[PDB]
Amino acid sequence: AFKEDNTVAFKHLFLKGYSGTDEDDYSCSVYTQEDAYESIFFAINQYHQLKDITLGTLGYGENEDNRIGLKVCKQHYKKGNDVELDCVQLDLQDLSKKPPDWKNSSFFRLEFYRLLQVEISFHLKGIDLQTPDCYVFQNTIIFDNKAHSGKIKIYFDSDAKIEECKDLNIFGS
Amino acid sequence: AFKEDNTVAFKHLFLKGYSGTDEDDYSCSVYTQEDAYESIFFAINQYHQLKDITLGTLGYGENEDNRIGLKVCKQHYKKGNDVELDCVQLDLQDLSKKPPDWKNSSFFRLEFYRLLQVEISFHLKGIDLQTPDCYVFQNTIIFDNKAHSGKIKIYFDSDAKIEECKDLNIFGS
Amino acid sequence: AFKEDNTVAFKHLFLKGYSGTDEDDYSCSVYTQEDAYESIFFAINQYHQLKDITLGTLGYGENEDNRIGLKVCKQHYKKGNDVELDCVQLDLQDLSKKPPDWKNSSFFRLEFYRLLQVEISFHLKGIDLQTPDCYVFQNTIIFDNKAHSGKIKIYFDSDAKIEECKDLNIFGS
Amino acid sequence: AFKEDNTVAFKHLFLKGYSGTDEDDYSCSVYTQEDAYESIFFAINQYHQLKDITLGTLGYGENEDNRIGLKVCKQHYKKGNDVELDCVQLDLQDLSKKPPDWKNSSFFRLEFYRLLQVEISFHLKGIDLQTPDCYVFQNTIIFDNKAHSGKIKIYFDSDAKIEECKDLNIFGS
Ligand SMILES: [Cl-]
Ligand SMILES: [Cl-]
Ligand SMILES: [Cl-]
Ligand SMILES: [Cl-]
Ligand SMILES: [Cl-]
Ligand SMILES: [Cl-]
Ligand SMILES: [Cl-]
Ligand SMILES: [Cl-]
Ligand SMILES: [K+]
Ligand SMILES: [K+]
Ligand SMILES: [K+]
Ligand SMILES: [K+]
Repeated sequence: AFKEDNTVAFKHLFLKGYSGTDEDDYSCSVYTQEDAYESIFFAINQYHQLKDITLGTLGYGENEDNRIGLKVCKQHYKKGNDVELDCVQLDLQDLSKKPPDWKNSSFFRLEFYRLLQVEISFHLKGIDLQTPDCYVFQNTIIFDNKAHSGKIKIYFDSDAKIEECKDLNIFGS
Repeated sequence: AFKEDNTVAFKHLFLKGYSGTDEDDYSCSVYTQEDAYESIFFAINQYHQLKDITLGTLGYGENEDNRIGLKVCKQHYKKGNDVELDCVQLDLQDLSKKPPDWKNSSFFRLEFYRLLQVEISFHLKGIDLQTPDCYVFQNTIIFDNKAHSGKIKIYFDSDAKIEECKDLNIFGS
Repeated sequence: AFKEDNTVAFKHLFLKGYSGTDEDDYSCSVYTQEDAYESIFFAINQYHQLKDITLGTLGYGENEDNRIGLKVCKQHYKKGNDVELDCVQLDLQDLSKKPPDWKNSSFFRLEFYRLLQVEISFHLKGIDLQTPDCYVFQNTIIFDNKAHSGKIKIYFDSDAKIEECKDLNIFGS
Repeated sequence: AFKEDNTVAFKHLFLKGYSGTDEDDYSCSVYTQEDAYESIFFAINQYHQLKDITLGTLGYGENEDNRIGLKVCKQHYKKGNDVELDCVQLDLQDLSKKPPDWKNSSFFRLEFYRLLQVEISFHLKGIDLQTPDCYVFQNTIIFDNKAHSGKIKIYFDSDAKIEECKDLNIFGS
């Protein structure tokens, strides 16, 4: 229950306007450019402020490539059927910067008519105090526009694995 | 899936307060004069600002009669059982005018006690990038007051046909 | 369908926050003194402004006793098991008065701990243009506190009968 | 029906944003620190202002230990698997104080990463006028964080027993 129950809470934390029930194979969806932007930026802002939000026993974790914070990738048709992959890494200092210069980068000027998808990925670490067992949560938020139907499908994927209790930082401690 | 999935997105784009599920044979309904006005004007305003809203690969299309923009028709009992049909054509320049003089025309001074229906019709063009196939969407928004029961039923009808890829303008490109 | 469909519209017009589906044997309910007041005053205000709200082919009708406007009755335990019935008649001039002095009467200083129920009753007249047949709607809004359980159950009752087409006044004509 | 129907009304009165239907074995839930605080403080504030809210025939009652008002208890892991229980008693004078100094106590500086649960308990007295029978309601609001899953489950428990009609004070009388 610990890993599965944390996944539900992550959907409520990171998916803007999540109703509490998945729409279909995806958690929720958007139909406008404004709502797509607001959902992407909400997920990033909730990650940035996670210590003042979460009710769990969690902390930030390093990614698979040792980069810290969020990896934001996007796929879009090249200007001229070829698909181009672009990624940006937003660490904790990037997200805490004032002005938050990362929001004005060219990466976030999305061209929805040729955008296939946006993916946000990050790791969280959690401790199961009720049993202690430490988990690494590999989280991915996918903004799927591959159908190009006017609807973006939003998925929250979380793979959790038991790991050694090494990372000390738990939010609120 | 492309034409059918675009129809769902059109309901979210053009029907004010659409819950995401059709009420019955119609998509949604209104019970007040204020809500009837707000739903009609919302559909027109969403069409006017479509390039900054849609997540799809769409553009405006010409109507069957070569008129551009929206055709708004209304049916009402004549002043004196005979039904009178009145139509107005709102092109892109009409909708972009400041002040938007079209909103103050006598056509939009509705008399609900004798109004049978209001119909908004327009064409959109779309490209199925996932497969390319070009579609013409013949859209009709019907505000049905024929029951005169205090409830206006709102339908969104879309007939989509495959056509030659001739029109160049796709929103955001 | 005409009389039954008008009843649905009346629930949307006169019952504050009506969800569109009846809760149980009653249409909706309230759990606070503020919400009870707001629902009662909303029903009265919607009646007062009915000509600028309804989408139907309706007009005001005289009551069974020839009094015009709304009859508001309340039942409460006497100060000292005996039930006392008090009524007020709010005609169209009472509801249009500025200040609306009727709202400050002692009748509307409700004592919820001993209040059994509040009843609002009025007649509306309607014409079935689709077929013409004229209907008299005998409407009653009941705020039922007889259980004294902390929940007021709100019912909308409408009995409609075919009558001669004599009354001329239809809202918006 | 009297005791059971009052329980439904208590859920609407004391549980912030209660939808009217229990989520599962609990009435509702929260996923953020802000929402946890807002739900706890709402329950206390609704108790404090109960005379201007309830539609029932109720009054405040003494607790099992003769203390008046609310007992708020919390369970949390000690700083250094041992569980510590801390309680505060908020009487009617504490809740009516300006500034309400009770809100700034160290007790209400919650540490969610080690918080097991928060419990609010109080008694209400009610009279069944429809039949008179007097009831004592032993109410408990539990904010359950024992899973440490990121979700706090909120329960409303009410045990009601018939007692002698001795307490005079009924709200609004
Ligand atoms: Cl935008
Ligand atoms: Cl892009
Ligand atoms: Cl209006
Ligand atoms: Cl008209
Ligand atoms: Cl009040
Ligand atoms: Cl009263
Ligand atoms: Cl907070
Ligand atoms: Cl604590
Ligand atoms: K998984
Ligand atoms: K069709
Ligand atoms: K009836
Ligand atoms: K019980």
